[PDB]
Amino acid sequence: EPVVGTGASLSVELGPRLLTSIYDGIQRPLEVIREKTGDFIARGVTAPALPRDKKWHFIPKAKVGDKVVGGDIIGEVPETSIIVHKIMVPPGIEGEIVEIAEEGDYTIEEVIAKVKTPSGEIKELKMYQRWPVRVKRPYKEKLPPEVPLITGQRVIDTFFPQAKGGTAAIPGPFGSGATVTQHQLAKWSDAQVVIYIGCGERGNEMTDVLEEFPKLKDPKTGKPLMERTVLIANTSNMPVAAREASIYTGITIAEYFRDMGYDVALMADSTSRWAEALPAYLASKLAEFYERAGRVVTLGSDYRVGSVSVIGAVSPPGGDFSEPVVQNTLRVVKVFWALDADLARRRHFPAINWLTSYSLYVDAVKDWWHKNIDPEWKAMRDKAMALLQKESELQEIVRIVGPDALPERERAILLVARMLREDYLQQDAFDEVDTYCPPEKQVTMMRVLLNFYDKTMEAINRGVPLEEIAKLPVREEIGRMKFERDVSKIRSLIDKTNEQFEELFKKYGA
Repeated sequence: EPVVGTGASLSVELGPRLLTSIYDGIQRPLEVIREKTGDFIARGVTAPALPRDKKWHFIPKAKVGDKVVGGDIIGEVPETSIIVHKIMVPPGIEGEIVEIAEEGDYTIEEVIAKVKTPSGEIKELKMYQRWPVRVKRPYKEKLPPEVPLITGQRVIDTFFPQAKGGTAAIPGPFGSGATVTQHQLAKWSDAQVVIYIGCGERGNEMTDVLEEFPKLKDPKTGKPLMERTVLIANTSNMPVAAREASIYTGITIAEYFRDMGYDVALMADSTSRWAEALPAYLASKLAEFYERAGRVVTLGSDYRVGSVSVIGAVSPPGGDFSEPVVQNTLRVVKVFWALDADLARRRHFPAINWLTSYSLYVDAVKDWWHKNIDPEWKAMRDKAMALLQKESELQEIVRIVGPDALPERERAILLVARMLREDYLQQDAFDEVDTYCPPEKQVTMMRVLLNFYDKTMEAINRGVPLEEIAKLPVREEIGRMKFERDVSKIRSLIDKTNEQFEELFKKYGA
């Protein structure tokens, strides 16, 4: 069907079987064909988004007589072994449930409920709904950033945190082999659902994502990661129009999962100039995309919260990073994790530059850390950063005049900053233990390091040579603590540090 005014009604279907699916930017299944854009309209007569032949187990949640509003949960469909699909009343629909399907098996075109609206109108409800991708799904309230998206990656969670509902950028493309943060984020972030727009896809980078993603295991469950993932593919052969539409299709599907009460992570990939469809107005529209991120009290009769957190890849034409697409993206995002080729070459992993990255969410999430994890989280983070800033200043100077004239105190700062970089920032994504670092382990590791700092400065303030501190036996254990899964063992290193230093205080006197 046609449509008057701007918008040829570009829409997406939302309901069972979104998970495990692979689509183009216009929600047609894997390896499907061509459409074209404009300030107006677009075409398409090809393939269906959700299979109409699949039988789903529907469990009714509401009953005849219940009053309902848009967003209310009227049933449950176990969609994969990981995710229960929540069947919701579409937005704009409210009234009395006059008819609802018994528990059993149904295809998505079967009417599973009917609602009588205030005026008497009878509306038929199915397991899916449709929504225009260019219209933000509505919600009751957008909440201020408050709760961290816990990534389990120390540098991110500690120094450059993402809020649930927040917006982050990282240098792209995702399919890049020089780093693995992009993948760590997808599997470890405490979002239940991942919407992934593999869009830096060109050459073998397409078929890389095709044959490996059904094999990737969700480490939280042992089950396949695809079972909580919707994949959306932008290839170089695809119509530039479907590739422009791709992120709206993505974000709309994400919003749909947040509406159920899930936290969702939208990961957007990019090669150079991912668009050509539709002045500075472009910058203003990318802005509108990012503004659709958020944690919200959702529609429904029950108080209910879900979120979409956005992580966008940023890869500029020349890779100098003063190009428009990077200026525009970095203007609206609240977090930037600066992947740094020089860090990577030195095999400092993850290769996140801790001087040029930033998060504007630190104060927003500090209270959740303080109340749930550690009362000193923010103070500790600021202290370790101050150490890292100092380190950088000292290295600059030492590049000019050399290290021979350094006082013990400055060498001590370099010693402890080095321990910070090696024992805390660096993290081993390939290790069965250090691949994820629980909040509780992060703070305890930090306490160990900062206590080591306090004791180093105190000890040199008492004329203990630094050389004696650099070789304190506990240092080796502090270096290995990221590999320890038992946090109480890590914690014990504080007392162990204290007494070793005591043996040092006695071996020197006064």
